[PDB]
Amino acid sequence: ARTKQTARKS
Amino acid sequence: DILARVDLETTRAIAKQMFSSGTVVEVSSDEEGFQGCWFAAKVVEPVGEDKFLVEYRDLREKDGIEPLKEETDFLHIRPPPPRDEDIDFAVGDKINAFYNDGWWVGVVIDGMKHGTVGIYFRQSQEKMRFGRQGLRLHKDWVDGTWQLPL
Repeated sequence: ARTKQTARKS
Repeated sequence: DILARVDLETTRAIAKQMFSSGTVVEVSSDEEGFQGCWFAAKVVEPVGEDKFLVEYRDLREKDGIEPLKEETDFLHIRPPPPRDEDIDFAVGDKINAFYNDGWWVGVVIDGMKHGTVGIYFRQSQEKMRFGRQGLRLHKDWVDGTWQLPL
């Protein structure tokens, strides 16, 4: 798993 | 983008039928940096007539520990797509790649070699090899049916 912004691009 | 292809009345009814508490789903977002991404989640509970409180399988709150919970509407939730785990990608195929804990839309640019497939992402303009296990054919959920790209 990861946080929502560790998953966000750009 | 959205509604040109789906029917609101139908989509809402089918979401109400299918997405009850405990149901595994995928969810999307229209926030910047998330275009063409589906995240795995599970319905906590329906919210009113239009929305669903979901808990993400992989995404976490800021401490990196507790699962992220968000409300999503009936236009941004779908069932997990059926997956044909054994198929041969062809150059040009629109796929999803499991990347940074989401399923991201990409295009096959090179056929499988050594168990990897060459992929390109328009979102980031990056290309790379992906293990076959983290790839699937892109499918659209439309009015209660799965459809390949037109």
